[PDB]
Amino acid sequence: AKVNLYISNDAYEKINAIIEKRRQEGAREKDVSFSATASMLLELGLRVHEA
Amino acid sequence: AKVNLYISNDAYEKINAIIEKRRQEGAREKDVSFSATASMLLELGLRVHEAQ
Amino acid sequence: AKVNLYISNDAYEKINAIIEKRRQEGAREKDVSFSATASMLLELGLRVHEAQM
Amino acid sequence: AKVNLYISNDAYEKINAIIEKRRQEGAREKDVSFSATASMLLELGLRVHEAQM
Repeated sequence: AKVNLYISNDAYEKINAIIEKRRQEGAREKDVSFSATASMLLELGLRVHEA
Repeated sequence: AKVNLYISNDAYEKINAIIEKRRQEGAREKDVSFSATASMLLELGLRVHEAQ
Repeated sequence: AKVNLYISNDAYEKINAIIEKRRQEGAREKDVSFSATASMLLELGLRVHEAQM
Repeated sequence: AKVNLYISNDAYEKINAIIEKRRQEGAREKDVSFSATASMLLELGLRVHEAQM
């Protein structure tokens, strides 16, 4: 399914910092993405909520 | 910022179940939103990621 | 399964503070059990860790 | 501080699998013991619980 999220300025910067950190640790620019990262964080939120 | 995201059928269903539970607990449909629910779950997930 | 564990003083104090908060919210019995709360936290940490696997 | 926890058979099993996956991903024997992992998951769960707040 395709959904619109609306996130804070803070969350936007933090997700960008996650990606920058992965790159510094060796990920190629094309191997990481804002949207893949946001998916991973959405999944973490769902897991925590279900618990 | 708006983030348009493809999500799995699992997540879609799970977010829908959450909305449904809230409605069953008394929430008005007008104060309920897929987008709002998912957005808050992402903000939570970011805090959880920082906790790791 | 019953599990014996030594945790940090800081974690111990934090779990004690969670229980005292609940107590002030009118919680009783299992809702204020140290053991039961610690078990729920261990399960929570497990569900989280599983997301990266 | 010493704690006594009840955990489900399912939870207990999952901890073992963590142990195994670690010993296959840059870790050694004796280390990644059950307790160390359990304790790590409990303190994670505590930090996760502080994040829900």
